[PDB]
Amino acid sequence: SDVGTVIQVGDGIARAHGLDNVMSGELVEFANGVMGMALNLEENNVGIVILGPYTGIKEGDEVRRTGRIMEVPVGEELIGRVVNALGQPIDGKGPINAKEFRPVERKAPGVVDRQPVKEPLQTGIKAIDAMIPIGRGQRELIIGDRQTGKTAIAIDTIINQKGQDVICIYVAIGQKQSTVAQVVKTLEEHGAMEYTIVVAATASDPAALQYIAPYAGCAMGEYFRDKGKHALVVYDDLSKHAVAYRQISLLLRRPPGREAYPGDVFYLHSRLLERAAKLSDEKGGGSLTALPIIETQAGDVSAYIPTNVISITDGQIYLESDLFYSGIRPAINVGLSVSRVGGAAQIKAMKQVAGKLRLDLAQYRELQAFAQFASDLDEATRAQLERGQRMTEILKQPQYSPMPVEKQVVIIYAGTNGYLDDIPVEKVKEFEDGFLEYIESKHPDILEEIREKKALDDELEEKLKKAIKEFKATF
Amino acid sequence: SDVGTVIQVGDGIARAHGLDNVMSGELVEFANGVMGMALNLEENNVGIVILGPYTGIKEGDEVRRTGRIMEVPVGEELIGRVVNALGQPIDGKGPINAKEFRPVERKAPGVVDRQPVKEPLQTGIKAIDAMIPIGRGQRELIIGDRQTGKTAIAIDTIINQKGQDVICIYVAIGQKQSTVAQVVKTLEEHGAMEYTIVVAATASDPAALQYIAPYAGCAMGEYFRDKGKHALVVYDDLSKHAVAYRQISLLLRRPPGREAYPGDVFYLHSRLLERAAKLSDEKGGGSLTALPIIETQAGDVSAYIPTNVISITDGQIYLESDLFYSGIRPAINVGLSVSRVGGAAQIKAMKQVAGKLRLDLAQYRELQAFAQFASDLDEATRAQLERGQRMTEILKQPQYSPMPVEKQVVIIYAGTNGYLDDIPVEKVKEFEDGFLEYIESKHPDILEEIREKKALDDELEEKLKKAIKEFKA
Amino acid sequence: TRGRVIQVMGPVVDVKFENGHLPAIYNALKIQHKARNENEVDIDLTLEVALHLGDDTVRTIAMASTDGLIRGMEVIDTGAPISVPVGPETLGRMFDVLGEPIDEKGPVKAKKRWPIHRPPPSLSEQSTEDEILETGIKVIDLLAPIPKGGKIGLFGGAGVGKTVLIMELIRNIAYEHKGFSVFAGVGERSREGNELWLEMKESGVLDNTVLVFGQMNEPPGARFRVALTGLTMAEYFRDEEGKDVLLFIDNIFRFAQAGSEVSALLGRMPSEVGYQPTLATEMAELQERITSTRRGSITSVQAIYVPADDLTDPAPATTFAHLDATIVLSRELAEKGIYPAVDPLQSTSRIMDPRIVSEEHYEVARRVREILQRYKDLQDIIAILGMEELSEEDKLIVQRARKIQRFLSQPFHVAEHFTGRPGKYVPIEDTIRGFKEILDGKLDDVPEQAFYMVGTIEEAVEKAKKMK
Ligand SMILES: Nc1ncnc2c1ncn2[C@@H]1O[C@H](COP(=O)(O)OP(=O)(O)OP(=O)(O)O)[C@@H](O)[C@H]1O
Ligand SMILES: Nc1ncnc2c1ncn2[C@@H]1O[C@H](COP(=O)(O)OP(=O)(O)O)[C@@H](O)[C@H]1O
Ligand SMILES: [Mg+2]
Ligand SMILES: [Mg+2]
Repeated sequence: SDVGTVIQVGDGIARAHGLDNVMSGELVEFANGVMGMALNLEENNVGIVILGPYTGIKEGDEVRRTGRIMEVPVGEELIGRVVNALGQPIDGKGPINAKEFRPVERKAPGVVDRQPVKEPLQTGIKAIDAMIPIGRGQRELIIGDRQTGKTAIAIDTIINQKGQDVICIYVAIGQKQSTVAQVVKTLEEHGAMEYTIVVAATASDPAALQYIAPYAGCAMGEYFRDKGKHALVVYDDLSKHAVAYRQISLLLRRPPGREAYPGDVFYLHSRLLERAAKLSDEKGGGSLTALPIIETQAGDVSAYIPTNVISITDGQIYLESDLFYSGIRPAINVGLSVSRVGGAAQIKAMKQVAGKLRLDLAQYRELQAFAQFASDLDEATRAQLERGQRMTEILKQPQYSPMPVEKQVVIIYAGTNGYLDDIPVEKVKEFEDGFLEYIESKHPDILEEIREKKALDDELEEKLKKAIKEFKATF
Repeated sequence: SDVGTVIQVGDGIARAHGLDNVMSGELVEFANGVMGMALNLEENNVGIVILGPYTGIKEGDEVRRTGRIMEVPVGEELIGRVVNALGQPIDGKGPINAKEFRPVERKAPGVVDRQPVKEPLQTGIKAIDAMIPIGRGQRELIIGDRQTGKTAIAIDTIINQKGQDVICIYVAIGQKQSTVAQVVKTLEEHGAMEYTIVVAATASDPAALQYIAPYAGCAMGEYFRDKGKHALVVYDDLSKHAVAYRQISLLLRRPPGREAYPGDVFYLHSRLLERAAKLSDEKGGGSLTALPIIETQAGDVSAYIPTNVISITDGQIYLESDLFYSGIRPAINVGLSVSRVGGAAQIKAMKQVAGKLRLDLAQYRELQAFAQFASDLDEATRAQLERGQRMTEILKQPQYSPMPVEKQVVIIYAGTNGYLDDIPVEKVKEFEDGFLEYIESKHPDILEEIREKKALDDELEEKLKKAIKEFKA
Repeated sequence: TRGRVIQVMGPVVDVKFENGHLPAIYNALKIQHKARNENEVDIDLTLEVALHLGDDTVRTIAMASTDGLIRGMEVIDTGAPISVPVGPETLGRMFDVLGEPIDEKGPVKAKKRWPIHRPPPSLSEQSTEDEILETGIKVIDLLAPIPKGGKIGLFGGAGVGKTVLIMELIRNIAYEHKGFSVFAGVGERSREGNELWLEMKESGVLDNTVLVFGQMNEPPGARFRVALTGLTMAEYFRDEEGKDVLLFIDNIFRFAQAGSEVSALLGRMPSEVGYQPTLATEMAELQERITSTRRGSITSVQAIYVPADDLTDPAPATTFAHLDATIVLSRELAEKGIYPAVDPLQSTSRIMDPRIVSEEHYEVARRVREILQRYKDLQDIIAILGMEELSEEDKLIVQRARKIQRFLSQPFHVAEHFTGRPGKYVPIEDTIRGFKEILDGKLDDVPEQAFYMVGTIEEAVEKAKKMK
């Protein structure tokens, strides 16, 4: 009864006779030892998705029921290890003796099981932490053209979580084995592997594994949240996850819709991204943040899969391929990038200075595009055109260089209040390094007060302590 | 036997076994009392389209053939009332005591049964009656994007038929019950219900009723034509009628074509619109004119249903979303809109003045491509620009404000002969009303002569009588 | 009367019954099974009948996940459609698609249960009221006034501001009328839904409000029927209690997509862009019930997601026919920092007639739409030739259109986290007076930057003083 016989095999899909008592979504075992999911239950046959190399499967082979819904191992044992989408090890460091297993498909927490998000997840990047705040429980999308730094923002985030009790998961979907190895070595060089789990389904792995990968990584992150701990998850590219589902759906002969993707494609990503949440105090107060990544062809942010994920997340960080070749980093387009959780998750000292900056850096784009020349505009327009240039310089920041929140507050207070208006634009970057080293070397009382109080009480000391640096042979 | 039983039930479609002697298009009755049309005849089954609530029909239910074609009541008794696609009352004013019934599907009058259309159907709208004329047996299409003024032209046209022997039939297809009720109160407010019949298949009604609606409204218009009277029939949107047919055809499994529609869709609208005609004197001289409406998605006139109906009609009125927000309120594209019957439809007085307006506008359309610079354009080019701007202004008209044909003639005459040219562009609209009040209030003989003769030839007085107004106002 | 599961294909399940004991269309069926051994899983599931197929078989749509189902499982017929509680006991409660409570508050114990499928009001029960609902939002109150008892639709792509605009309307209208309120949240975010519930529970407004949710993560059966559960609860207050109510729906596009996902599995032929052949009929079954009658009134604010920013898509396209007011949100305005980002040239309402609004209101709105269209017709000429080549009239028209497009911007109370400003409410008199004063050129000597993010005209003038 719990045994069937294969009737047809193809490019990762099979059909079998028998398996009468099989249940929708159950794991099934082939005589070769490979496994598959029972998706469709018909009058006389079962449709199976194979989770490995199918070239060893033939018609007439005996298939068997496992008696279990698709599940993955979870626990403390996965920290500092590399595994595939099925949770099996690929680092060569031996077996995993995990004590608990969890289904990869689960409903998200309800409206009452949640609570508002208020504790800031610092990224270390001045444009994100000021203009596009992130908090524990939020879902922020990283979007831009190929070769623009999307993986660098995710890896810089998984490293700034050094002196915090946050557990990081990185899910590689459709990536090259060489890029997976470069990410793992970068994490070991910075020590992030002491608190990280890596899940991989590379470009050469079957599309069925590239489909299960984000769900398996989510189940591992939920374990920490369900026990009151904090976790973070990265999805290296949801654009490749969608292509893998389009392949499986077209091979099952489901009718296509927009851009040949299946009608089910919204439910695919929305069922995964709504499991990221901050739970209520009765549930334990735990959290799970998400950082999905997407790739735009020629900057077409308006495409189906990109706008579809933007409609699910709590904010967007858009990266420009045009600004990147103009010597600008992180190259975030503030005129399009925004967050729905923003302002509330950020600390009070930062709310007091960053509040009006995004809308100012949006109208700045219009003015520089509209102003035909520099000699015909009036004094009222010249004054606001210059401010945006200086703020744009302050927002520039190199790779592998996290800046702490207390230092970000002092420099943004200087720019948003006009202290940089006499300094030339080419000297603004020298000012930022010289000013931060001056305050840390002889006024640690400003940075220490912001670190303990999280708010600006009296600015009088900072105005005078700042003016002293200006009088003392500034740039 | 003549008894069939149901073997499948879906969204308004059912399939049955038996019914061996049923004929194509026949009405069939379900055991629940509801009715349906036998559209597809197969080797072993009949595809039935339901004319009511389908949720009460189940597999194994008995279905019987009626031996009757779909027919609707007709006569004078439908005037000033509101009915559904089957002619049943929905205004709440009691039963209808119509003495005759007519099938909704009948053949159009032949080539030898017709005569050329020579008399006007006044719309009261200066852009249509001067530049896009309608005769009393012509089919004219109203086409443009959503919220551009499509129903307003049809309703203003129905309101202008008060002092004329024309029965008006307004057919609402796929409209909200709330917009139907809002239009009916507007027709009563202006008194148009003293000669108007309203037929309505609401958006909530099954696709089969939204399919039958234009044919029923056409059958009611034909009764007046067959008795020597005149009738006008409006179809609020043929686009929703095509969508309703696409739904039934796809659910019945007929093979799709262009833009997912069935290949049969040209025959759907051509079998409808060719029934509007002016009969010969041996047949009684009666007439039926049609005003179908179509909605375009984002200005795409090249789409399937739009190009299909553009090829069937005798002329088209094009409405632009661009002109509408720019302050040209009726929003008609006069350089693109056309009627073949133009000239023959108009009266001798209107035609004469329409001609000069046509040349002035054509020249202005040629010049406006490069009108971007005007301080550099030659003074001669400016004469062409200035005249064209002023003729455009005369065409602007508020909703529910039909101008009588003698007044449209009197004002177009003034603009075309240069008498409105000297007036400033912004002041032209004010000057128009003041001049018309002056001509009617003192020396009304000009307006009386144009109504009787319909040919002008008396302009010396119109010129001298006009100079007395322009002397100080 | 019982039956058995024959097939399972994602959200769709086929069931076979006994001789002549077949359930009617829209009828609810129940699956209650306890695991007999360790290889099975416990299941509690509700199915809705969609169509009759022959061979005593019926095809159905599942309301929750079909994982764990096995061919041959026993199914029971409830004898009626999905039935939900109705009455005053439902006020201040949160509900699931099946009308079961989400909150930890206990059983509802209402006196009657109504079926989710009911016929709409007939033509003789309709109303023709022409009353202006003041919102305090400077762009809607001028260019697209909201009719009492009518439907207002918010159209926009991803992240343009639909939820921020709905929540500002909820705050401003529900404050002074004190009538019964309903919010459906068909595609509403669980995080936003939680933020809404907490504010309403602390402000006391929850005691007059019904909530139904039906989250993004749910299967299509729930995303398809949830809009009808909230509407069936709002209908009771109109029909049996005679009250005036507000019905909010954050997403009706999700209701359309849930029908699209279902259609292929039911065995139907697809239409344009892969949609179901029944799209216009299904939207009319929902929208014709949302009307005011001689018994009471339902006013509704709805948000419509526009996929890939294309308004020609079958779902947004089908919806425009049903609305009395239509607001379209533009990315070009949002990317430029102008919020709420409503497009002045595509937004309209039924009420914008000289017979329903004052001569001064009609004339100001006319002059605003015209100056913005003239400015839109010149951005090519200003790109090809220098601005010093445009005539004095066009030069002034550009400066006035520039001031007007940003004077249409306003800081909302529900947006203090994003705007960094307190939040403002503007009365109709100050909106009309404000635009008239700019159109008439009294404010030509004031910088464009002074008109951005100010509620009223007197504020713009002191904002100019705050800058020498
Ligand atoms: N000549 C006019 N002058 C002023 N306003 C007008 C004029 N014609 C129409 N309008 C206004 O235009 C709006 C839309 O008119 P109407 O409903 O007839 O357009 P429509 O294209 O048929 O719209 P829909 O596609 O929704 O049916 C209404 O507010 C109407 O009052
Ligand atoms: N009125 C507004 N004022 C300021 N910011 C706004 C406003 N409307 C939209 N935004 C910004 O844009 C986003 C709007 O989110 P939301 O309303 O949910 O978008 P949508 O529902 O259209 O997808 C938020 O991140 C918010 O910061
Ligand atoms: Mg209309
Ligand atoms: Mg939103």
